[PDB]
Formats: sequence, structure tokens, C-alpha cells
Amino acid sequence: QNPMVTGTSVLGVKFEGGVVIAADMLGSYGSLARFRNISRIMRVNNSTMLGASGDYADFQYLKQVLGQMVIDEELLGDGHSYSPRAIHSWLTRAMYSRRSKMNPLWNTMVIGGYADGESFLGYVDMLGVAYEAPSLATGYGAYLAQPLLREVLEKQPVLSQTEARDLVERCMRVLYYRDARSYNRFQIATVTEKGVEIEGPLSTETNWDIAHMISGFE
Amino acid sequence: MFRNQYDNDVTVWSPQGRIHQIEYAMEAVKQGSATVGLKSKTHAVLVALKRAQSELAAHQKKILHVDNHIGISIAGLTADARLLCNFMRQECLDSRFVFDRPLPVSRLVSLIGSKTQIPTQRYGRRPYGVGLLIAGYDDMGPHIFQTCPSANYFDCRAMSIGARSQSARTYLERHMSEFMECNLNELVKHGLRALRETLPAEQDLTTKNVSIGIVGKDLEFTIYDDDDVSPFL
Amino acid sequence: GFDRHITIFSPEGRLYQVEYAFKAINQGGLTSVAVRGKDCAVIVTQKKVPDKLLDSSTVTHLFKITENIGCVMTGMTADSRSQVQRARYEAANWKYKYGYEIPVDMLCKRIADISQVYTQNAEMRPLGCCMILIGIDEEQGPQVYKCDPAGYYCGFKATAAGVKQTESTSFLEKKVKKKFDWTFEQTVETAITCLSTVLSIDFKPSEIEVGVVTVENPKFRILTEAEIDAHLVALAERD
Amino acid sequence: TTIAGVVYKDGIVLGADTRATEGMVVADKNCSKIHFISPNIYCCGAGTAADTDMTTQLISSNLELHSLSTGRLPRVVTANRMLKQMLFRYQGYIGAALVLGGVDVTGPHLYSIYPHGSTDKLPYVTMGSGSLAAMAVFEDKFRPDMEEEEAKNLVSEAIAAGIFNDLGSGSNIDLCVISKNKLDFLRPYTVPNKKGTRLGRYRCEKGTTAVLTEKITPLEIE
Amino acid sequence: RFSPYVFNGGTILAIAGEDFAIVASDTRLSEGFSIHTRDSPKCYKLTDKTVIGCSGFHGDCLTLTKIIEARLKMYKHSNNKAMTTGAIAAMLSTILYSRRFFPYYVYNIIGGLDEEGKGAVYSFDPVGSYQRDSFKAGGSASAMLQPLLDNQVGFKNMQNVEHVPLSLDRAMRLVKDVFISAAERDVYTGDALRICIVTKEGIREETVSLRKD
Amino acid sequence: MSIMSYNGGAVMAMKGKNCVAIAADRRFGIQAQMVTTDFQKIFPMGDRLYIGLAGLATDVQTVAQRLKFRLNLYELKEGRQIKPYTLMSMVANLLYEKRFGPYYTEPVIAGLDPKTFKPFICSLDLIGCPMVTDDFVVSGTCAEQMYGMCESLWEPNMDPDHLFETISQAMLNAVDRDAVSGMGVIVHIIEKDKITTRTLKARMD
Amino acid sequence: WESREVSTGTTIMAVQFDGGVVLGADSRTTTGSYIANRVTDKLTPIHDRIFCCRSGSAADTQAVADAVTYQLGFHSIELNEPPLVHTAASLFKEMCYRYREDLMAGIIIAGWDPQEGGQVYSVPMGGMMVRQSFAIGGSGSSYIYGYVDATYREGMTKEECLQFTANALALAMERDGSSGGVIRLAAIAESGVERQVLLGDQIPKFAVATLPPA
Amino acid sequence: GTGYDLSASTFSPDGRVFQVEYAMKAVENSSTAIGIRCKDGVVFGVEKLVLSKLYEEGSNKRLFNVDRHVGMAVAGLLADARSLADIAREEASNFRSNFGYNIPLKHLADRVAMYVHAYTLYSAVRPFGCSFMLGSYSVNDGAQLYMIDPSGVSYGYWGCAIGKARQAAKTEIEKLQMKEMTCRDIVKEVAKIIYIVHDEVKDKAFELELSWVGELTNGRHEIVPKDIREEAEKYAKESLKE
Amino acid sequence: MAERGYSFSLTTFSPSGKLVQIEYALAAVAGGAPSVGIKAANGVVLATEKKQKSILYDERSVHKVEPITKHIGLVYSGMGPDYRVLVHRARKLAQQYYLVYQEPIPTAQLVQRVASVMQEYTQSGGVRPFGVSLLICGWNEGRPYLFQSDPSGAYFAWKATAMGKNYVNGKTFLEKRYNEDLELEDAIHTAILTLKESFEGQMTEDNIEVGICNEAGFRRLTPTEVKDYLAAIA
Repeated sequence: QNPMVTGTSVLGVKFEGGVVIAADMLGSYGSLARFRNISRIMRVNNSTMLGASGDYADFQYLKQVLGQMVIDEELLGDGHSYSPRAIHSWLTRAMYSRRSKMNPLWNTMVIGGYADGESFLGYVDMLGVAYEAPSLATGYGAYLAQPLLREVLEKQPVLSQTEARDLVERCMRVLYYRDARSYNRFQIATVTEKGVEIEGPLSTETNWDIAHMISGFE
Repeated sequence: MFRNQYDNDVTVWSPQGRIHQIEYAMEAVKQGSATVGLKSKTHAVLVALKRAQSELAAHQKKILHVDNHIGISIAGLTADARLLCNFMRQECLDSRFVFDRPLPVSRLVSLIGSKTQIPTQRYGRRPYGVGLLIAGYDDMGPHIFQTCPSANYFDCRAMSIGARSQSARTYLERHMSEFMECNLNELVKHGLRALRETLPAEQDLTTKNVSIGIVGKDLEFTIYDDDDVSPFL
Repeated sequence: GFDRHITIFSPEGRLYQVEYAFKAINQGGLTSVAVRGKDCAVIVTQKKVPDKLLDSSTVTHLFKITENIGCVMTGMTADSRSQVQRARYEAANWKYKYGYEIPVDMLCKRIADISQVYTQNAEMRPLGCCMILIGIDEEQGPQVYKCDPAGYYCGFKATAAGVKQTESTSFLEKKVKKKFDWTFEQTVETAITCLSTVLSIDFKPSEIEVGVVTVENPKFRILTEAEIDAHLVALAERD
Repeated sequence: TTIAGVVYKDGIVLGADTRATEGMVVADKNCSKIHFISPNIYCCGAGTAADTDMTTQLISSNLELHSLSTGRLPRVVTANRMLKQMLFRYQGYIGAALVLGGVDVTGPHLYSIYPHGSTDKLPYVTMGSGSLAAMAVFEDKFRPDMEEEEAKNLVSEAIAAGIFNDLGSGSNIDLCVISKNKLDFLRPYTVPNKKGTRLGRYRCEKGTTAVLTEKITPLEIE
Repeated sequence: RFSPYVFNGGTILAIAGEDFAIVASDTRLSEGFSIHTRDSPKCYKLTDKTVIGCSGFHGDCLTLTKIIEARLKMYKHSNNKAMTTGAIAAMLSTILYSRRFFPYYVYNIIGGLDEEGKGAVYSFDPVGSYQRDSFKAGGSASAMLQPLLDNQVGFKNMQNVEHVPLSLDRAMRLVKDVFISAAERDVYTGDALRICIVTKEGIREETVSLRKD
Repeated sequence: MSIMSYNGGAVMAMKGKNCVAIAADRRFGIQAQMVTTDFQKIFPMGDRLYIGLAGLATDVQTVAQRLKFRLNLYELKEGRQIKPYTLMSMVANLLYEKRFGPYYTEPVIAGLDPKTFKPFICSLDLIGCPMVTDDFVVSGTCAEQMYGMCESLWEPNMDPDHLFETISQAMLNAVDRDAVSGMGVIVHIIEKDKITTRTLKARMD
Repeated sequence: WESREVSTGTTIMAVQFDGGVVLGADSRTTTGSYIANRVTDKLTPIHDRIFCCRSGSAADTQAVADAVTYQLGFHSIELNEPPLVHTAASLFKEMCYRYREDLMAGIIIAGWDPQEGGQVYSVPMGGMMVRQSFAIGGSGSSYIYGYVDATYREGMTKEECLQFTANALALAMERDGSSGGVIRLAAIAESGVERQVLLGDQIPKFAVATLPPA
Repeated sequence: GTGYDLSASTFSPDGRVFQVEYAMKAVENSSTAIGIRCKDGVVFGVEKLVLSKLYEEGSNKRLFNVDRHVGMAVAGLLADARSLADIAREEASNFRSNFGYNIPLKHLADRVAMYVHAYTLYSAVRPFGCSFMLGSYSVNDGAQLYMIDPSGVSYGYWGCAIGKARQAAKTEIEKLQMKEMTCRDIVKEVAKIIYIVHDEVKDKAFELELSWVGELTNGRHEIVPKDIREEAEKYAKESLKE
Repeated sequence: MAERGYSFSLTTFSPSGKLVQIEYALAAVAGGAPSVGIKAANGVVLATEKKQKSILYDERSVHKVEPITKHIGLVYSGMGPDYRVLVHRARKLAQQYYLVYQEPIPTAQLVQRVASVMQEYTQSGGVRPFGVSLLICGWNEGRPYLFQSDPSGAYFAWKATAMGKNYVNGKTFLEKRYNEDLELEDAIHTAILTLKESFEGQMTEDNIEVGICNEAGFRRLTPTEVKDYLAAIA
């Protein structure tokens, strides 16, 4: 509808063994750090992961409807059925209806997961445009970070050379230095083919010459 | 007595606690046509008899294409059946729009059931008096269900509706083991034989009444109609 | 007249159906009694079970309607439980709207009106229950009000419930000449005594269930065994 | 106008300034913003006249219904909440500043309501166009342990300050003392400046005015 | 407040034979100066030798497409019989005439083959309306490309000396040539070019890539 | 100009001892173009009770008819007379409903109760608040001036003959104030034995 | 909001300790130099274990508070024993969300149960429901941020916390705002709820200002 | 004519209506289910009669779930039980999200109790003819077992059983321990009780079905099939043959 | 259902041309404890008997006279629950209508409203009419007062009337004794005598309830006040 307490910069990629996602942990109210160390991580099922950016209030609202989906039916309601391609579509419809009322939401979300053999990484926006691409970034990250990530992820053999975390780690440091509407801490989560893993509280690493050239504090 | 009493209450309960309405409904299923259902569980076939009221007519269909992976045979009156069929097609359409998934036929069947059951549980609704053999080719294979107007939902590996259902059942149990998880051809022969058991058996086999409908691993909904069954005879 | 699918005015002066609610209102053998003092108001009930495959720590027939108000119900179980739920909502609402505490009497009168309409419908029957309201007011002191499902309610000096009410009434009148001469506990003792005579059972620690309302507290509490046994012992000493 | 309330230990005095103004011209020299909502719950109301009256009548109605059903003395706190609830639903249009006061067996209580939907309790309160002027006098003048005579002298002063400083307030001052053992309505406590002057005009018969049409209509039925 | 209008459209070209048709489109989709995606066509195969394309906004484009597909399925259930091109042509318009209140829109085109053994292409305005075509370019770059396209493919203007009749092969050469040229005159054309070639045998797809800078 | 001003108009009532008086203008034009110098804006309901209304003319016609409906039915049910007070209330309730809408009217009530033998006047506001009048009553757009004159001209005791002069001159002063040229006026002089109606002679253009 | 707007400093916090939570807040609301409301409470019992700090516009907050009380009252009689955590938080959220942008409430809900211990939740204007170690609220936070950063105290005593809130709030009102008067506090423990009141003349010349809570 | 089969919104000379007694006869007319509660959790077991080989189970059983922490079993008519149940889970779910808590067993019961009593006051909607057995393990409260009757009566239990066998089963159950060892041990014990019960019901085969909510299950609702079901069966087969 | 049931009424035209249910209600009325009314012209007296039947009671708890308004009061014979309910709806209607206006209530209008509610129930089915008869007692100015309202839906004026058990016999006593000018104290003496004659189970200062409409409308008598009259003439 209109921003209140908001989150920015959710980065993601696909890799051989999985998809990798990273996001800072911040709830800013314009520029006042209301919450430091706040999650953005919704595990969906156990085999799919949603990273969400945008309004934080709206996020909470969406988490619950998702929650109802698996506590219903004879077997679990996100068990035998409901694949990530389905979960992506279901989400897109929900934005679409709001926009049609013109009483809108205000988030951009990445649904990431594994299907059963294939990586799933799909985008949804406040606009409501839906795509799958191997690389996604939100916010500030959408403008700045995504060409750095793109060099690696538009060259398909070079993807195959490594597990991605390092590109992610590196980008996020450049991002923290240039922008101070961002916070030093981040969380990074990896969805592998059978498993899901979250690495908790990290802080950006201090570069060599780059640390002299540019700092992250105001 | 009190036959009229038991019609007048759709909320009926008797000393023996029976509900006559269901009873009436069962007699109406037996009044219908002859249909068998069979599955190997990698192919499923149904021989269905389509009959005609008189000489100068031509047979009315009782095999309905509900979907391009699911289907039915009807056994009981044509008029009610049409009404149910629209609801189920639209339920398939939103599954496709919203979810883009076929959806388990098992899950579907169960949902339809409730919505009927609840109006028997209150004033109004007469029985619908059509029984169905519902087939479909889903994710875990084909599956077969019997829907009754008693909303009695059962999955069976083969079943039958029509007067002298039991006859054909006993043959299905006997041949049951022979069905295995192969051969198209064999399932149909047994069906043609079986179907003979359902009829009074004074009526000789005919190619204009019979109709053969298959769905299977790479198959969807196909009907063999009239003469077209002769190739596979 | 025609009770068959409608209820009408009759020369009977009552209704066969209203009498039938009065008649069978218990299908077990519990009996209850309630007495009023200026020191307490006590309701004495029973605890009984048919087997021990059943729990007894959730089985109760005494309800805490709210902090101040207490309610013991004589009625069909289904009907008793429904009415409580309806009441709980109505009270709460009365608190919200007025901002002040709901009088005991006020609830009995409100509930009574809900009973009465159902008596006008020939498309719905009244719930089958007698509700005894007990409480401690600061506006007249403690108050004891019984309802019956005719739409009748009145406040009494003490009352009794179960199927042997009239028998309990006879003891009560004898007693009721002098009752302001009983102190706290001695109220309780007499209260035990009149149920034991009717029912003809010298009680046991797990057969009895005394509930007391206490003046100068907004407590309704069901008593602990030590206190309940202390009384029981007290009548032995006078035997 | 200015409406004020001062509480003392054996009762409450409410006072108000009487005067209705339209333009720069006086619509009502004498009027009454002392309202009966109950025999012991009074409110004075200020603001839009039309909003004030409508609420007084509704609320009086609701309260009166309660009063018979229960058979006991009502509460002001209930009167305050039925008013407070109303404002929240309309979500503004209403422009009435009311001082709801009352005496009970529960104590004397004193509240105000602001058309925004905000109410408070204070030992003294005032509202008025005059409010800011009265309030300066009040703070200084207030001392605890007030009684009837002390309150009365203070309240009379209080209104008198609003008349002098505020140009849109003038004319007589009305006081009303509400005790939990009697009610006193004090009709013109002070009488200041008068409506106008005689600037001359003399009289002569209807004949000196040239008339177009004359007509009669005898009226025999009274 | 938030927008009730966002652009996203590409550029497409529909060419009508007399027993074939091709509908060709860039994969590049952009809005302004930021690039939405470097891939995806707005031309789709509806099936049964009907090819459709909806230029205007991606959000609207998917939704119409899905929805039409059910009306066709339902219809066949209702008694065996299918929509012809013309039928479909009316069906889209009613939807649009409804949407005249809705503030997002699209510029739709349908193409396919008749049973007269020739192409029909019908083109719609974003309020409703239909017209009979011979050739249509749609999207952004269309306005510039079209007079030239009309002349080279057509020879039906009052400014050419001769006619020649279409050939498939010849149509394919012209189409690639127009697109390769379009690219250094727009930032709404580029990357790759997806060709849907429509014949009476069935529907074939060809892809060729283009320049970018 | 306003939602009440397109045809202007003013109305006065003054009280006498043992009598009361109501005077009004007449004129109807369309905007500023005077077509006719007639249009009653005062009606009576029973001999002695007079009601003067001052909105827009359109509104006035509708409101006068509403009051007729209500009053007649009310009168019928109670089966005894209506009082002046009762009319005043009724007007308020009606005044309250119109407050959301663009029908804004100022009424004035005047009459002398002759089953009680006291004079009665009131004015009412267009937001619906009733304010009980005394000795003089004003209505119209000219009100600020009119008020000025009424505070000056009045004297505590009045005889119908003196009362007649007072209103006449009031009316004379009042017609000069109009920019809408509201020429023509009526007077009704009420006694609990007689009513006089007078149309008055005044400027003509 | 309906017809107010606050343009003055607010200063509220709840700080957690072992025994429970201690709440503090300023008194009086003001719009400008003219005093919108004199020394008043917003430390509200809506339960005996459950208290709140109200902030923003008076009318909105008052309405929200009674509404929750009604629901919890019905809930308490039948489920029995209310814990603060999921259960208070959601009921306040739904309203903030539904009534959306015609609603101005900044609430610190603090409660103590022996069920999971004491909790602190903070309603921002978006209505996010956040479990906090401890929280500071108001506009006056901006003044206190620096103090808390400097001092770096840890370890709680009922006495130690009382000084901590006292210097922070005192300063905040001093530089800007026109809010002041009394600072009121509740220490909530298994003992029951203890009410402290401190006069506006007894509340300066304090120090200490924890940031690590352990 | 009795004049009150016709109604279901009125009183009778027997008080409640004949229709309501009848619903109570019909549950007893059904098959047989038991439940045993312990201090570590609660076990459910039910007997299902086999019809013929054509058939197979795949959505029609007699053990049903509530939510994803609640276990549900019933006696009476299958189709109607399923209808009650789908709504209960949904009602529970709106709560679960709204108050943020994972519903009690006790609150769920109250909600169902109220529905059934309302249907007794009217003649619009004929009642259900089921009896429902529910319960689980609550992380901080324990195990609690309830049973709701079509008679508008519900209670908390140590054991409950229903079916034709009812009287007899409760006798055996009554004979055993309050604690009853550990849950695992109970899986074997319940199987003997069913095993022996079937000699009394025997006209055709049966299939033994067992379920659990265990400390090891961590309070979730699961079926006990697998080798685990078979061992308990072997132990009954050894002990007696009946 | 929730809108199904009996649309037409239980009461039905007969080839008698009588209304069965209506006939029964005269019986329903009949069962009532003894009631009387005396109009003292300047005053009004209404009186009835509280029967008593359980020694177990409190205070003087529920009444059988309740004030609708501060000027009109009702007393009745017929069924008690019906009475409580009847009073609530009317009581609501009396305040709402006469606070729109500031005029005080006219008597006839209350009667018109009570009769309509009684009559709508005759018109419609599902619900049965009330089986009470009321005495509407008030005072206002110099107007006539004392009115009777039937379960039939009909109204009549009276100077004196009686209800309850043996209504015809009491009325015949009443008819003879009640004449010309009397006093408010005097009217009370008579009413007790007329009630005693109908039946006395006993009379105490708690078997009697007397209320009057005189100075400023309805006023409730103290228990002592009535007792003074019992001694004044037993």
C-alpha cells in the first residue's frame, strides 16, 4: 500500500548442487534502525525457501496464508502435490488480484527451491512480473550488484567451475561499502537438492586496499 | 406402513435406524445400463453398453469425456448427470488456471462428495440416482473409483454397475489374478465376456450397442464407437 | 391440544411439553442444595462416577461463570453446557459496553427473556435447564437466584435441586428460622447435613463437592479436602 | 462561551458563560448550555450547537433505559463511554467539547471530552473560546482542600476573567452547584453590561403609513 | 499513488501467406532505459494452427492467454465443435470492451489458418475493435518499419512499378532482414529473434540471434 | 450568490403586548432578473400559528408540504390540538435530516396560543439547533443589519397600533438593503380575537 | 489518527531482567507549547500480568486497549492462563493492519508469565511483532541512542535499572519536546506488580545505560 | 404415530426425541474401536472388517487426522464423519493462526460440542450418527483423551471404547494398570485385546490397524503400520489363537 | 430452515366465526391473582394481590407493577414472563418516541402501540400472541385516565374494573359499592375490601401491592403507608 518498515536487498543465484540466497538483516524506518538483526527467511515446506523484501508487515501477513497450506488435507498440504512451479503461480495470482483492486502490496519476493531434479528460482514483484532467471537481486542490489553477478551468470561453463557462495559474499561487501542505508550484518542460506541449510550471523569482511579506499561507516 | 412418512422425511431415522432414501437410491442405480470397470493399474478399460429405446433410434452415450486425462461412465438417468459434470469441469478449469496442475482425481472425488452429503443432512434434496465408475490417469497411475449417490467413495481395482452386477463381479474375482500389469487386448476380451454376464444373456453380442474407452500410460481419453470396436475384437 | 408439531394455548393452563421439562431434568441420581447465609452462600453437590476408565479431574458440574459469579446447573448435560457458553459471551459484552460489573440478578433476568421467546416459537424449543446463580454483591450483599426454564426466576432464602427437592425443602424450613446464628463454617456444616439426611448417604471425601462464595472476597472456590473433612469430622462429634 | 468545573470535597460547582454569537452580532443574549442528561449526571456542552443538542438527547435516552432496567443508581463512567464510542464511529464532523460531571456514592467525578475522541479526568477543567485565558488564572488560583464557598468564589472569578479578556464572550454568568445532598441552579450571579441604549424613536398611529391593502379576519374560536 | 500503467511491450511482425503465415518477434523486452529481461517472446502457439501475440504488458499477456485456453476446452466439452479464427476474434473483443474500465491494456493480434487453405490474421485495438489485415507489425518499432514492410512485401502502394507473388522462403529472408535492421534504431529490438512458421503440416519454430551493443 | 441567495428575502416578527406580528417580503425572480413581486414564504397551519421559512424557494415549497403531512397525521392520532412548541420540535427533527444535503432553510415560528393565551415566538437555525426567541425575531440574508435595527427600534410595551408603525418602518428600511430588488411585503397582525392582514405600499422600479 | 497529531518528544522503554520486566514511560501528552494533556497514565492494566505503554494519539490508543481486553477476557475464562507471547501480540496487530493508516499506535506490550518468563513486544506503526531483548521507543530515542552506546553496562538489578531509565528519559525531555512531568514505572515479577512513581525533581542526576543485557 | 419422529425441535414424554436415541443405537451397530491413554502419550487402535478383494483402501479408512498434531478416530457412518472433520480442522486452523497458538484438545472439543447441541434444538438438520475419539499429547499439559457422543455429552477419559463390543472391552481395560508401562508396551497389549475381541465378531476376516501419539513421535499424529504392527501381532498369535 | 415454519397462524377462522386461540386466552387471564382498579378522578388506584406459595423468597424481589414511564404504569392479569417482556419492548418504544419530541406522553398512543404488537402476532404465524390483559394507569393534567388492554387487541375506557380469578363475581360486587365522589385514601380502602371479598388467603403488608397516580403522576406507596390504611378500616 505504502511503505512503513522496509527491507531491501535480497540476492540470489542458482548453482549445480542447489540455489544460494543471501540477505542482510535490517528493518529501517526511513533511516532509523528500528530493528537490527531481523530475519527475512521463510522456509517453505523444507525443500523450498522464500526470501522476501519489501514491507515487513506485509510479509508477516503472507507467511500465515502459506502456513495454512500444509496444515490441511489428509496428507500434508504441501506434501505430495504443490510443486515450486505451482507455489510460484499461486503467489503471482495473489499480487494480481491486489493490483486489480488498486489496493496493492509492496514487496518483491524470490521463491527459490529445488523441484526434484531441477533448480527452481523464480521472481515476483509488486508489479507482479514473474520470471525465472539464474540470477536475481532486489533493491539497490538490483541496479548495482546484478551486473557484477552477471559476468559469472551469463557464462554457463564458468558457473560450473565453483559453488557460488564466494561471488555472493564478495558482492555483498561492495554493496555494504557503497551504501550506508545497509547494515554490516547478513545471513546466507543454501537450498541443496535434498536439505536446506542456513548460515547465521555474519558481518562483512575487511578488504585489503579496498578497506583503505572506502569504509562502511558514515 | 408409514412408507409415505419415510418419503416425507428426508431427516428420516427408524427403530432400526435405517434411511430409506438411500435404499431407494440403490434401486435406481440397478435400473440403469450395464458398465464394467477394469484396470491393470498401468491401463484401465471400461466396456460400457449404450442402448436405444426403439428400432428407428440410435444409441445414447453414457461415456462422457470429463477431461483429457479423466473420465466416467454413467449408469442411471441422463438429466441429473449433466448438472454434476459442469461442476467438475469447472473445478478442473480453476486447477489449471490457478495451480496449473492436474490435481489428484482422488482429491477431486472426495471434495465433490461433501457438497452433496450436506444437503441430505438437511431439508430438501432428493437422491440423484446415478452411480458412476470414474476412471482417470494420475501421477501414481490410473486409479478407479465408484461414486454412488449415497456418496460412498471407494477405490476398487475393478467394479461393475447394472442389474446382475454380481455375476460379472464373480468372474472379475476369478480372472482377477490374470489381469496383471499387462496386455491391452486381454483386458477387453474379459470385458466383452463379463459384459455378457450382466445382461440377461438371451441377447446376443452386438457391435452397435458396445463401446470401449481406454486410458493408459501414454493414453488419454479415447472412445471406440460402433464399428470401431471390431478392429480390437 | 396439538403438541404433535406445534404448541398452542390450551385449556390445560400449562403445556404438557413444559411439564415434561420440569419432570425429567436429571437422568442420573445427583442431588444439589444451596443455602444462603450473610457469611457465605454455599452450594453442595456430589461427585460420582460409574467406572474408573473415566477421569474426574475435569468432570464437574460446578462452573465458574466469572470471578464474582458462580453457576451450578441442574439440567441435561448438552443443554447445561450450551447455555454457559451463551452466558459467558453475554456477560463479557455487558462488561464491555457498560464498563461496570454485571449484577447477578441482571443476568438471570436477561437470560430469562431469551428463554421466553423460544416458548413462543413452535419452530424451536427452549433449552431444558434450571440454573442457580449465586454470587456476592456489594449492593445488597450475597445473592442467590434460581431460574427455571418457564421464564421464571426468583431469589430465595435457600433452595435445593435434584428430584427430591420438596423433601430437602422440609429440612430447610426448620433450619431457616435461625441461620444468622451460624458463623462461617457452621453454615457449611448444616449445609452438608441436610443433603446427607435426604440422600441418606454419610459422605466420603470424594463423593461430595461443596462450593462456597465468601463474603469480603470476590471468590468462588471449591473447597480443599482438608477443610471438607474437617466439617465431616465435626458432625461425628455431635452424633 | 466558557464552561468550567471545579471539584470540592462535598460537591462540584460547574459554571458557564451565557452568550450565543452568530457573526459580530449577538444571536442569543440568554441561553443555556447546562444540560440535564440525568438527575445527578449533568454535562455542559460547548461548540457547535446543533451537534451538542443531538448527543444530549441520544445519550439521555440510552441512559434512561438502563436506569429503569437495573433499578439502581447509574454511573457517569458509563455515560462517558457511550459518548466516547459514538465519536470513534463517525470519524469526525462533530465539534462539541463537553464537560461531563456527576456526583455519586462512588465519589464526585469530572471529565471532559474533546471531539477528537479524547477524554480525561482532572480536579479542574475548562473549555470555551475563552479556555486559554481562564486556564492561566486557574493554575495560579488552584489550591487543594476546596470546599463549597472557596470553590464558588473561584468559579465566579474564573468566568469573570473570560468575559473581560475574550471579546467574543460577554454578558451574564450562570453558576450551578451540584451537591450529593442538593442541586442549586444560580440564575444571573453577576449581571455586567447591557444589550443597548435608547437612541430615540417615537410613536404615532397606523395612519401615518400609507398602506396598500387592509384586511380583517375575525377570530372567534380560541 | 502507485502506477496503473507500465509499459513492457516488444516488437512483432505478422506476415500472411495464402497457405502459410509466419509471426516473428524479438526476445528482448525492455521498458525505457532499464532492461526488464533479455529473453522471452510475446508470440505463442495457441495450437491447431492458431498463433497469437499480445503486446502491451507481460502481466496482462499471460492472463489472457491462459483464460482463452479454458473457453476453448469448455466449448468442446459442451458439444464437439471448435471455435474458428473468427469466433476467437469476437471472443477477445468482449473481454476488451469489459476492460475499457480497467486501466491496463494490450494490443493483440491473432493469426492462423482457415479451411479456405489460406491465412487469416485479425488485429485488435486496445479498446475493442477489429480489422482485416494483409500484413501487420505491432509494438514500438512497428511505426517506422511498417511503410517499408508494406512496400517490399506488398507492392500494393501507389509507389511501385510491379507485383510479384509471395514465397515462403522469400518471406523468411525479408523478415530477418527487417529485424537485423530494426535493432540499431531501437533499444526495444535486439538479442534474438523467434520465428513461428505456420504451415498446413504443423507449426515449426526457427530462432536466429541478432546484434546487441 | 449563496445556496439561499438567488432571490434573497427577509422576514421579521415583533411581539406586542396582547398580540404578535409577523411581516415578510414578497418577490420571485430567477437569479437577479425580477419576474414577479409576489411569492409567499409564510404559510399558516391553523389560524393563529404562523410559520415563516427562509431557504431557497425550491426548498421552501418542499418543506412546507412536509410539515403539513406530519402535522396532520400527528393531530389525528392524538385527536387534540398541536401546540406551538410541538410545531417547533417537529421542525427541528426535520431540520436535522436535511443537514447532510443542500436544503438549508431558516424557519421562524410565531403565534399567540389562544388555548393558553400567551405569545410565542422562536427562530431556528439551518444546522438544526432551536433557539427560543424573545421580543423580536430576524430572518433573511440582511440579518446583521436587521438585528441592529430591531435592538434599536423596540420599546418594552407595545400596542397593535404602535406595533404596526414599528414593523412598517422596519420593512421600509429593509427593502433598500436588497440588491435583488425584493419589492412587496405583507404584514399579519395577530390578536386572540382578530387577525389583520396588510399589504404595504413601497418603492417600485 | 482522527484529529490529533503529536509534534513533541515521547520516551518509553521496557527493559528486561531476571525477575521480569520493568516498564517506564513519561507522563503527559503535549501538542505544542500548550499542554494537550496533563500528567496521566498510559501504563495500563488490561491484565494483572499484562501491561502496555500507549503512544501516539490518545483517542486511537484508548479504543484499541479496551477491545483487546474484551477478547482476552472471554479467552481467559475458557482456555485458562494467558501468556503474552503469540497470544497478546496478534490481536493488537490485526487491528493496526486492518484500520491501517487511520491508526497511530506505538505500543510496547510487556508481560511477565512463569510460563516462558517475561517478554517484550513492540508494535511499530506497521504492526510488526518483534520479541525484543529490551526496547526503547518514542521520538526521544534519538537523544538516548548515544547514552546507551557510551555506557555499555550489563547485569540487572531492580535498583540498577531504575537509575538507567531515569537518566535517559530525563535528558530526552530536556533538549526538545514539551513532554515532561512525572516518570512512572512498574517492575513486574512473581511477587506481583510493584508500582514506582518518581517526581520530576527526583528524576535528574542519574547515570548508567546498559546495551549488552548479559 | 408417536408425533415426535416428525419433530426434532421439541420436547417429548421421554424428554429428548426418539431420533436422538436412534442415533445412539447406530454407533453401537457399527464395528469396534478402542483407545488407551498413558502418561507418555495415547494409542488408538481400530478393527476394520474386510469385505472382498476387489476393493482397497486409499482415502477411506476409520483413522483420521485433525490438523497436524491431532489424532481422530470414529465409529458410525464414514461419509458423515468425514464431513464433520474437514470443517473442524479448518475451524482449528483459523484459530491456530489467529491466536498464534497450537490449539488445545479441550478447546476443539468445545467447538464441536456446541455444533451438535444446536442441531438438537432444530428440525432443519438431522444429526450426525457418529461418535468421535480425539486426543493427542500436549507438550506441556500431558495426554488427554476425549470422546464426544452424538448424545451431546463429552468427557475426558483414561480409556474409551465404542462399537458392539463396548461393555466387554471396557471390562478388560478396567483390569489393567493406571500407568500401563510405556507406550510401546501398550501397542502389543491393545493388539491382544483386539485379537481376542475378534473371536466374538468372527464371521469374516479383519485387518488390525494401530496408531499412536508417542513421546518418540514428539506429540505428532502418525499411523503404526510396518514391522512394528506385525510383532504385536505375532505376540498375540503365540499367546492364544482366538 | 431459518425462514421456514409456519407462515400462517395457529389461530384460524371457524365456521363459528370465533377465534379459538383468543377464546383460550380469556381462560389464560382467568387464572391470574386478583387485580382491581379504582379511579379516584384526581387520583388513580390500582391494586393487586401477591399470592405467595414459598416461604423461601427474598426482599420483595420482582413486582407485578412496573413503571413504563414516570407518568404511566402498568399492572396486569395473565402470564408473568409475558408481562416482563411486554413491559421491556414498550418501555423501549415509550422513551424513544417521546425523546424525539419533548412533549410528555399521551395515554392513547401507548395503547395503540401495545395493541399493534399484540395484533401483528395475530396476523403472523410461528409465534403466538401474549396472553395477558393490562390496566394502563396514568395521570396527566385534567385528562381522563384508567384504561384496559386485552390480549384480543381491544381497548376500552373504565371508571372501575377487576381481574383475576372470579372476575365476573368481583365486578358485580364492585359495581354496587363504587359510586360518586371519593378520595384517594378512600379509594384504597375500597379496593382492599373488594380484593378481600374476591378472596383472602391473608392480607399483610406484603400480600398487597397498591400504587397510585396522583401528585406528578405515579408514586409507589411505602409498606407502612398501606398498613396504616389496613388499620384505618380492616
